[PDB]
Amino acid sequence: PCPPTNAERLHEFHRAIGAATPERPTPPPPELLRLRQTLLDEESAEVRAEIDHLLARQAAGEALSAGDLAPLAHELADLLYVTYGALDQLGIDADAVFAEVHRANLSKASGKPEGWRPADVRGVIERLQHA
Amino acid sequence: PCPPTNAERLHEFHRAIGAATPERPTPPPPELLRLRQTLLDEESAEVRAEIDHLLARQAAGEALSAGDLAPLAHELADLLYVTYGALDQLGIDADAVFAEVHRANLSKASGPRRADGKQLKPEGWRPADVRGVIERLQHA
Ligand SMILES: O=c1ccn([C@H]2C[C@H](O)[C@@H](COP(=O)(O)NP(=O)(O)OP(=O)(O)O)O2)c(=O)[nH]1
Ligand SMILES: [Mg+2]
Ligand SMILES: [Mg+2]
Ligand SMILES: [Mg+2]
Repeated sequence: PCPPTNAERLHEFHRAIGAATPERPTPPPPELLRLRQTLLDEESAEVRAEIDHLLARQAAGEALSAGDLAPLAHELADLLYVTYGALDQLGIDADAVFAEVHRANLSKASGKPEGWRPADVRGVIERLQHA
Repeated sequence: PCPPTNAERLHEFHRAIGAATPERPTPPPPELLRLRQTLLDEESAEVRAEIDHLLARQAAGEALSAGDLAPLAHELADLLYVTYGALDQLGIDADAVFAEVHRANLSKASGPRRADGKQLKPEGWRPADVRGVIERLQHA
């Protein structure tokens, strides 16, 4: 009926490979955070490589097609994957946090407007521990 | 009637700031590539800073509560925001690309693990075909 969100996809992935994936916000052991840092560094370095390749081809006068974006699109999705993966392994619903960051950002795009409240992610962590 | 995805939220944001973005994959100018990279680096460094700080408190012997995770969760959401931001400015359906990367990643389940926990690829694993997703999106 409705496809899963990318965050729920990460929960399915971690369940399938036997990786920790708690239901509610859970303080992690150091080994988890180190790995999440390592995955983030690997995939952001691959994103950077594809942007450089595209910049170099443009500098040599190449006319990029839509097909030429496939490697960059692949790596930006890998970055999403490891970014969602960090939140999932922390037991933190990424959609709930994103929805609050988006509400703040979108709200700030009016006028910094009157009564603008920044993102309250701590309050999101609280509401997530009671559901 | 399916609720909005986070990729669809970025299209709403870019529209609301009048920088509205293409609906189909669209090669970008160089300045747009360099701008997205800057935003990636800035939020990546903010995420790296929060990870280092939680690791430093744990190393120091301090016990994290769930509420201690909010600065890191916040920066991880920011990094999603500018990563989805880049795909939207390229006219590329992030959800369509992600679904194909996800399919490829589920097939890794029988493979070994690296010492640090990273899932590695089983024998005969086949990569995602994101070129196929771009071609699909481009000819919609
Ligand atoms: O433990 C893992 C392993 C992989 N992944 C996902 C993230 C990303 O979608 C992809 C990255 O895994 P690899 O680094 O093994 N493959 P990649 O496509 O990045 O090729 P390479 O790293 O060799 O350039 O698999 C996880 O989420 N957790
Ligand atoms: Mg990799
Ligand atoms: Mg990659
Ligand atoms: Mg930030």
